[PDB]
Amino acid sequence: LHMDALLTKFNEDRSLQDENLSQPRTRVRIVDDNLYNKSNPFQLCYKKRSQYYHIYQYRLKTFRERVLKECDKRWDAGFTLNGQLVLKKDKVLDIQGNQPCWCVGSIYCEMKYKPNVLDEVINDTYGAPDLTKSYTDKESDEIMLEDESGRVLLVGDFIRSTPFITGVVVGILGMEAEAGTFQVLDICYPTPLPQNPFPATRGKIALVSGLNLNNTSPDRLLRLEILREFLMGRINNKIDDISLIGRLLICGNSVDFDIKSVNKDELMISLTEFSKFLHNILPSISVDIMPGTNDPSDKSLPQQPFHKSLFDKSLESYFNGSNKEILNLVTNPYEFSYNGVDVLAVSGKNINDICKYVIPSNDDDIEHRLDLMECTMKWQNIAPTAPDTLWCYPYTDKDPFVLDKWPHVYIVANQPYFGTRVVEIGGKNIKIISVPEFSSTGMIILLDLETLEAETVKID
Amino acid sequence: NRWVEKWLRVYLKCYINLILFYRNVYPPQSFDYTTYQSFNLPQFVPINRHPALIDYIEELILDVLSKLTHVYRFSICIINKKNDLCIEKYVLDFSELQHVITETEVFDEFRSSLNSLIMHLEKLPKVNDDTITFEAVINAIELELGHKLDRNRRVDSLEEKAEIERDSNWVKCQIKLTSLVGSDVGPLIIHQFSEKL
Amino acid sequence: SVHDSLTHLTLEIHANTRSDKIPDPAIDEVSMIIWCLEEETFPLDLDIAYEGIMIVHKADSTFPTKIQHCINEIPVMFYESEFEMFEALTDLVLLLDPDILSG
Repeated sequence: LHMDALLTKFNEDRSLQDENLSQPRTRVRIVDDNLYNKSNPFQLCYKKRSQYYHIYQYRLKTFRERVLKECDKRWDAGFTLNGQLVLKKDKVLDIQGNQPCWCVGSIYCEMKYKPNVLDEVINDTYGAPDLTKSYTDKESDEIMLEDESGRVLLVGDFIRSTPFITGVVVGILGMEAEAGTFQVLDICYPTPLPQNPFPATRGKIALVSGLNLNNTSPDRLLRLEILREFLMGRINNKIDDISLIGRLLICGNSVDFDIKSVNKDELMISLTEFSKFLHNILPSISVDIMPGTNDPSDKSLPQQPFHKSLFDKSLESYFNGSNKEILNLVTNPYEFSYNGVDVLAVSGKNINDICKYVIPSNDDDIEHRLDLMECTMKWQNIAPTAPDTLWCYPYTDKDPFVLDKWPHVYIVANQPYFGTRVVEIGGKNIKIISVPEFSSTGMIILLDLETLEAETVKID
Repeated sequence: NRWVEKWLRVYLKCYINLILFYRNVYPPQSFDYTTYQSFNLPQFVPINRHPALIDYIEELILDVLSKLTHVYRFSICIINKKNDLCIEKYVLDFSELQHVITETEVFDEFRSSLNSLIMHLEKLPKVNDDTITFEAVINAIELELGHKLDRNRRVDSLEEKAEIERDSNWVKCQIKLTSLVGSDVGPLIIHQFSEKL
Repeated sequence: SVHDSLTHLTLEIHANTRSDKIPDPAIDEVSMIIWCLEEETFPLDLDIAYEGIMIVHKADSTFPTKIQHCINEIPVMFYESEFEMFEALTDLVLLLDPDILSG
């Protein structure tokens, strides 16, 4: 059929009912209890501002203690192997014999850098040497375990089908076969963290990221207007289903520019273009603003909120400090307690920086990102790569990036594709969700709060 | 002259850019839809990204704005190179110019005028490359150029040099009219015209 | 097929100082001895690996194995004092018999 036939079949059959416009349907109330309770974890003092080693030491000690507790809970005395008896070793140099043993120690790999980022950084240093020589001069692909007393080549098959990044603490237990190379039979992970109980009318949450509103791409504004109209219940017209979206969560990358050559005018134009959209969406559905890697904020991971400025003057009624449930500007990482459901969201700089390296082991697809997210959740360390992601003076004696309580849903954004994965670790349940960019394939993620079911909404 | 200078400048810039783009006088790949060209533009217009054309149009608009005190008409001609004959003529009227606020309203009026211009240009047939070029013609009230060099014009700064190079860059000279909508705002009383064949 | 050149040898020395005092041979002692041999000119193709590292160690039971595993390419020999290291260097120089010493 033609477009005229569909139009005559749809518009002529319009019901034109339920649009009273005087008694509208109220949106489902969804409150983030972490708004005013206490202990903003990623809120640092910019005025306060190497400490990386101090952080490394504390992280290594916490991880070692956790791994030791996990070994005591798993490899306790009397855990005999098939033929031989199992033993424990304190130093890495102590395991030498035809007997299995369990030990704790960090992992050390190659973790070479990508060539693209190499030239990308080289082109802006004013006379740097050929970094390609730094990798090609050496003769590579081997995993070793360092325990402050030596290194042993961890050869085996169970290590091949597992991802690893240098700096992780592992309590693997094996036995040497013919040289100073320890085999592997099982792999241990630190103790499971305590998780809040899942609560037993219910609403949904809209997550969108990768907007990248620039002065050159006009299709982004059209998609933004279409999304604003669809969330307002004007497109779908199913108020019974649209009113279940309590709030919208912008994860990051709302403005995209190259900080090398920008002026105040372009940023102001982009912020005022965003301000409109904001003024049209605010009085209908709440919004959660989060910064990103290309946003006008700090380039490190724990980014403070943008500012009270950088928005239209008509938004002063929302920045009065009293209407916070309608619009909430939060840091880059945050653990939102949406009606008792603890969900952690990150801008995605950690995974993007981990993928920025080329590891010559472990054998850019959706499964790879999901496995990396699962490993990040298991390792209880949000930032595995310290110097590329983290900044100086993150915290004193208590790192925030080390996980202390497992959440219900791990939300990551700024990814090329979309996907979900439900992982079970120590009887717990974690649902990892990969949010894609809104510029290219601007899909909208709808996350439910009753059954943790994520749905997608495409916009062309 | 306090704020109408920048508004008229960006209006003439968008005018020239749209004329050059929609008439295929330059390759469209050299044009990009933008909104900032050192001045906030009221619409996503296709602006060229070539250095020579950039300061060319800049100096042209600067001379036009300086001579506005006596100019009442600004025309952009489109002529062929195989024969020096006028093919298209786009006229911009400046009747008294309302010479000696609400910038958003001025931007809306400029957007409406540019939309009318684009709608008029979209109905014209396709124009080919290979020396289908353009010119520039102006109409003043009472002025005479090309005679400021009778005293060797001993220069002392950049303003005098610019004035001399502007007064010396002009040379004297000697169908279906289609009207368009102009700017009916208070300070900027501008009218639009067009010619064909 | 025949030798028509001169043998070449080099050596480097590292000494522990006290707060960057430009270590002097009167109070600062040597800790490492690194030498390399040019395999291009060398004849007779002996079993010397053309390289070697000598480190002093008073002997705690992990430093030698740690250095050996960190190197994994060149064989490293350890001694108990500096006089033994000098004697070993002299014996190596006499065994290879280089015609040119560099540095």
